[PDB]
Amino acid sequence: RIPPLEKEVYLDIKDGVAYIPPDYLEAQWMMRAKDGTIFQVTSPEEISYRRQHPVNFARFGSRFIFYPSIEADTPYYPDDGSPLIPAENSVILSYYADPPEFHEDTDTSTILTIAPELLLYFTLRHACLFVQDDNGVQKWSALGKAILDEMVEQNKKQEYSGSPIAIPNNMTRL
Amino acid sequence: RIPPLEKEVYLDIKDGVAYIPPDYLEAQWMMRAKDGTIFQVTSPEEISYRRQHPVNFARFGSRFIFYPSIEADTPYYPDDGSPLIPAENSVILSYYADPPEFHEDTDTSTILTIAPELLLYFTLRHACLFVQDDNGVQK
Amino acid sequence: KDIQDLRTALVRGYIDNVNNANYGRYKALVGAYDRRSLLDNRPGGVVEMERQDAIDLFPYHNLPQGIDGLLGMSEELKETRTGVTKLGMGINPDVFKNDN
Amino acid sequence: KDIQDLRTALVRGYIDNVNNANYGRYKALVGAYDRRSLLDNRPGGVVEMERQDAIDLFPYHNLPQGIDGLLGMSEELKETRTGVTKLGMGINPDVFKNDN
Amino acid sequence: VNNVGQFGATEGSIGAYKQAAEYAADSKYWALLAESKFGTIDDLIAEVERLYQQGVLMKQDIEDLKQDFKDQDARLMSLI
Amino acid sequence: SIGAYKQAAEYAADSKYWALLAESKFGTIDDLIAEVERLYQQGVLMKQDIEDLKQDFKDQDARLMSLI
Amino acid sequence: IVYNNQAPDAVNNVGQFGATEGSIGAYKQAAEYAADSKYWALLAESKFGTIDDLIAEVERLYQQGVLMKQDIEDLKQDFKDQDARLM
Repeated sequence: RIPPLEKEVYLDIKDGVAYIPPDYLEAQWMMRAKDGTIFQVTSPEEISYRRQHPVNFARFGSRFIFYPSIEADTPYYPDDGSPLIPAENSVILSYYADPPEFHEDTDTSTILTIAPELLLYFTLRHACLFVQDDNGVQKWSALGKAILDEMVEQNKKQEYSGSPIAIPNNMTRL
Repeated sequence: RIPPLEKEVYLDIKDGVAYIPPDYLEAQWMMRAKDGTIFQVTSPEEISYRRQHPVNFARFGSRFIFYPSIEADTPYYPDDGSPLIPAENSVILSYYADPPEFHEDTDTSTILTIAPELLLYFTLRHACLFVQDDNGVQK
Repeated sequence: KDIQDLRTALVRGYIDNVNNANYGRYKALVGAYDRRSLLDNRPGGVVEMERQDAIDLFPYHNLPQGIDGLLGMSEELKETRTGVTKLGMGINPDVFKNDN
Repeated sequence: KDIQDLRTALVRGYIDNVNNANYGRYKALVGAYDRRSLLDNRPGGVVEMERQDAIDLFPYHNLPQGIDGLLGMSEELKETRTGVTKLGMGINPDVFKNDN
Repeated sequence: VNNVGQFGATEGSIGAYKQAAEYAADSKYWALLAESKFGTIDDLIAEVERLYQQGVLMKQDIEDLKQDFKDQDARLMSLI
Repeated sequence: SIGAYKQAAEYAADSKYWALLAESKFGTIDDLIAEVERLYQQGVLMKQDIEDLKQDFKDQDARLMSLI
Repeated sequence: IVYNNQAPDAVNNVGQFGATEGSIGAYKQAAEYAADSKYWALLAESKFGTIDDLIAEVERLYQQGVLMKQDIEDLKQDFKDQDARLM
């Protein structure tokens, strides 16, 4: 999980719901194009209550729910064809996406530009599986894992990097 | 992470969206040239509150957000010069940047001026990987 | 003026403490919760699957001994650099003219 | 106005604490319970099969020391920025005319 | 060219180039500036142009005025 | 408002969709340049010509004045 | 100390924001189109800068001055001729 495979996207809320993208793996922040107003997540066992008696959304199979029963509209798109006049009422989501399998020679991905040796060792792994030179397996695997952890740490030392955090004293009026 | 690869740089905010440079890896301090003043970092979940009801900022994908609608500025892209005399309201960034991959024999990098044996050993590593001499690898 | 500033800093520092503490956040290890269950708060059930140390009250600070005592001193210092006292008897013309 | 806001925040913060705590949720490890038995609450039986540490009272927060003391201060501050006191004697025309 | 000092250099970044969205915004900036200019000054030019076009219309009108007036007062001096 | 982060290839098309307005409006600009140029030329010519005209005209007028 | 005004040249070979081998064309084409738009806006101030200041000013300025001259000349000529012939 890292940025380069992240994605911005608008949704198409019809009524407090929306269907999940095929390409979705894992979610990070969602909110509105305007004002921010970050959503947070909860379970049905709570949201259903909040219906009986901020924002809350949850996961029902292939569907997203939202309590306050929202409406967003995906952009107006095309016509002359210069921009995507985004819609007011739009909420935007950030989610990690399943990258495409190459299925082509000249094809490429951010990875190779970045960290190919990774792919190299990790596939050599299953190769040395095809034919039983295990010790090589162990070596390849260890190295792949080491590389990978280097990466995630590159990211961790990023995601909070700027200055001392400081826990907010968020207190509502009164 | 160390100094020699660090960078000074000015930013163009536009009340938020201020975008992250390609070359970016990790950010140390960040401030204004005006009067000296340090930002600090936080999450969306807080800056958003600051909206509804010091300067903070956060990381929205490839974007930097700042709670107050700041307006530091850069000249627009086609540019023409660069002196700029830093627009009063300029903020400057200190961040570690991805160095360039070598692409030439007479290329160079500080590392070799200072600490080449490092590169030597570490690449010998993957070499002794190419061809199976693992004890050498460990060493 | 001094006393109003000081007591305002103290009560502001006391109120915030009480409020943050009232929040009662529960800290928890990552792979255990059974989020579904925890979020339900109907009298009884949480399945702290695994561990058993997976959920513990967050470590809020105590209040300070000093808030208490200084809030103390200020009260009396008002009540000696001025003649006011929330419990004491007031003057009359007579005693203004003869304290005996 | 201030005092009514403040005491409303405190009692609201006290009531919620007491209610959440009254729920008395029991936390429990995943593979043990004998769910069938636990749900029965007729005087005696639970088969905490296995373990013995499988069920433990959920860690509710304590109340805060400050709720207590500040609920305290406000009471008196009403009773000094106004002449009202829940136990004290009232005035009469006579004492209005002669406190002696 | 120092042994260990980390403060004697800064290996330049990959590139000091912005993320595409800023390039799009800059295109839109130049575009909108130019567009405003066009509309407003085109209205001005056209009307003002048809205007001083009728301007030199009346100009050569008084031009033929002084033509027949010369003509006129040249005949006047011939009389004298 | 706050928009999403489209993939780069889209920002490219957005950037491209600025150049055409510019192109067309430049053509009208050029046509009108040629116009005000023809106008200015005509203007200068007429001006100088009729100016010399009035010059020699008042010359003959003062001649008639001396004759009287 | 610096600005990020330069043009997109390379791709991140480390760093999980920005350019990849499958996106560099987008950056470069965006830069080209932005510079082309500027070319237009600047040439426009020019045509427009030029057009306006230049021709508009030479036209109006001298037409007005020359037509005032016309009034003056005509008046003078007529008056002089008449009065003198009367003499």
